[PDB]
Amino acid sequence: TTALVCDNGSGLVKAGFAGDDAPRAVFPSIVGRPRHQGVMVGMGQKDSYVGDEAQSKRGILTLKYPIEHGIITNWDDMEKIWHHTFYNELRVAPEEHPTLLTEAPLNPKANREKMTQIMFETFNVPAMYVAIQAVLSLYASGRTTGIVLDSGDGVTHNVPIYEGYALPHAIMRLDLAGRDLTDYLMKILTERGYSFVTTAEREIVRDIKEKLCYVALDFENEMATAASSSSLEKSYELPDGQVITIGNERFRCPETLFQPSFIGMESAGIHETTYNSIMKCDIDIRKDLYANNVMSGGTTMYPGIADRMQKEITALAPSTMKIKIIAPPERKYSVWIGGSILASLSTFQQMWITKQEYDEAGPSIVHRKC
Amino acid sequence: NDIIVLAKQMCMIMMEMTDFTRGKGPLKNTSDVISAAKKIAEAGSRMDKLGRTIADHCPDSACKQDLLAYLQRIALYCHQLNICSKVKAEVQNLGGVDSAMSLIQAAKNLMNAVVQTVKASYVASTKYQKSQGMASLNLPAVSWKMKAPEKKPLVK
Amino acid sequence: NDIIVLAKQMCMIMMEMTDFTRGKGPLKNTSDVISAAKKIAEAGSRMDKLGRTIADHCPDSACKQDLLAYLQRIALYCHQLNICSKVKAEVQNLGGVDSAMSLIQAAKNLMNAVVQTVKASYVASTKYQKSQGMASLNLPAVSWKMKAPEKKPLVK
Ligand SMILES: Nc1ncnc2c1ncn2[C@@H]1O[C@H](COP(=O)(O)OP(=O)(O)O)[C@@H](O)[C@H]1O
Ligand SMILES: [Mg+2]
Repeated sequence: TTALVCDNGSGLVKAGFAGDDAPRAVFPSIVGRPRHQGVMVGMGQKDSYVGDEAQSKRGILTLKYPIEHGIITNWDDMEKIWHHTFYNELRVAPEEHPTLLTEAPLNPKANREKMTQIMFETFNVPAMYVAIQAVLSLYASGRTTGIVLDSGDGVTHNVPIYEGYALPHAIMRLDLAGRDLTDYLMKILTERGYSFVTTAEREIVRDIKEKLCYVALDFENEMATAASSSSLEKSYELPDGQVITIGNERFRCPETLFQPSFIGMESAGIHETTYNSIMKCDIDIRKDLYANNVMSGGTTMYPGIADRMQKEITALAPSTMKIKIIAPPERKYSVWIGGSILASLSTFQQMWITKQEYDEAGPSIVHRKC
Repeated sequence: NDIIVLAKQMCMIMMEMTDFTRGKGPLKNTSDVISAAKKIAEAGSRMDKLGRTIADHCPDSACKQDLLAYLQRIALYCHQLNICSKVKAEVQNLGGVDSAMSLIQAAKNLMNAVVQTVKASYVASTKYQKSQGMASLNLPAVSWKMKAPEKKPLVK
Repeated sequence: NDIIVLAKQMCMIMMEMTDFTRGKGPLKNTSDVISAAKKIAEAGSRMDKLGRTIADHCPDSACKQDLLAYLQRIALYCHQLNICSKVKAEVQNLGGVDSAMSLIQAAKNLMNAVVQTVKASYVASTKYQKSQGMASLNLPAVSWKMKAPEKKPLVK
């Protein structure tokens, strides 16, 4: 009788029960398969590991992400991820709880349709729903007006909402997020002689990026400071005890969000994308969109990203405007918190896609109910 | 009038929230704001039943449509405040005026929806007084403390 | 639940083994550790039949694959402990915390495999309860003492 809320990100699964204030399962959205020779009898029967199971044993596994850029690419590994989520992590029976799922905007329709079908036919959920992650972030922030900049492992998206009305023509999606920054950091770590190639070493580099990287308020003076001194250099100890030092890779990696040309993309930075999304909205709502810049997702968790974000948008916007960037401390789970707010809402209970409706109208019911 | 006194005591709470926003009021920091959000949401749910009853005693194609619209807004806002206050409580317990801003914005939204619901309820009760059911509510356009609207300035 | 009580009493044994590792527990030296290894291996074989039955009452392309994986791990760990305990009994009889380390490591491995087998068995029984055969086992997801998972910390 209590709904489930599974936030399937590209990087992490955030799962829990509607009504709660925090997910109960947060594990990597990876499936690992052994890549070496099993030489002991019975030690190689398990052919696949999911979640923290795979990060624990990643030294003998090949780690694969079922989701790239917010689109599910492996539907047998994602199916394993969902089975893990329901049975090993949450330990529920899916056919008694309605499940709320999340999806990025401007995403293929087959993604949503196959999620609907997998739920209703492999997990027999009584009902389900697919919600847009930026609307859920705005739910969690306690607002009904504001432009949400949500950055995850796979996608960065801007959804402007005013008085509960979205402006879908001003939604901007950008396939540049945490995994692209991890790849860029692996690339520019080679300048110091550090070679991380394996998927496990990619997880190591993701850890380095989360612990050491930050966003420079002014990039050029930070490059000058790093060149002049060694005050910005920090060390990091690898899983086998080697120590690496990185000086300007710390703020060069997150700068790819504001200069996507670092990784060869032609698009505009997240500040320019946010401004361009605000200026596709009606002139009468732009003032309230400027003052409510909700940032959610884990790629917005760099130290200094809100200050740089506000500085850049202030440069772009008129000088009489009211630029505020809203970055809650818990914004790494804003999508899940908003999903649990919505799934527990009393007025939402007629908005589930029941299995009767699915049986009438096939998986295509999800484009018209959601 | 139950509706008026409930909305107006919630207005007292929402005043104390703005006074914390100005930095000088009866609330010291975020914890008092979380508690105030919880009680304003509870009083909003009470307001929700009051609106439900006034709507249920009203004809279909009447002012009940606007009233139900505002009641659904009230439901969304009260629920958001309770989860957001619980989230802020957990965040404080683990680790913030910026944090208080989300709760205060939700409270402003709720109070605006409650004012809209109050006037909608008054119109519904006055317009359909001696329709049956409304008499049992006993809301005779006088229990509502409606001032006369003040005149416009002829020259601006 | 037979599975839960068997695994948890083995956990009591494995706690006593770690307590000897810390140097302060109910075991004086290697001989007590050898005896404890023998009984934990015996209880592991009992656990092995319990897993065998739960697997045999399960559909093929189901959670029985993981369960059989963990059961094969259990069988190797129990076998290693029984031969290794016999080896070190002979070594002591002929001639050692360092010696205790191999048995304690095998016991840690066995206990980890048993925890994995416990959760796999629970998933297999819950997921396929009113499939025939599982009802005869009478393991209705309540005999399993599964706590609700605790919430994550929002801020770290
Ligand atoms: N403290 C941090 N600093 C910078 N990046 C982070 C931090 N924590 C997580 N990330 C990045 O955020 C991504 C996960 O964020 P999340 O919002 O969970 O993504 P998704 O919605 O795709 O699951 C990961 O790629 C990780 O690299
Ligand atoms: Mg996300």
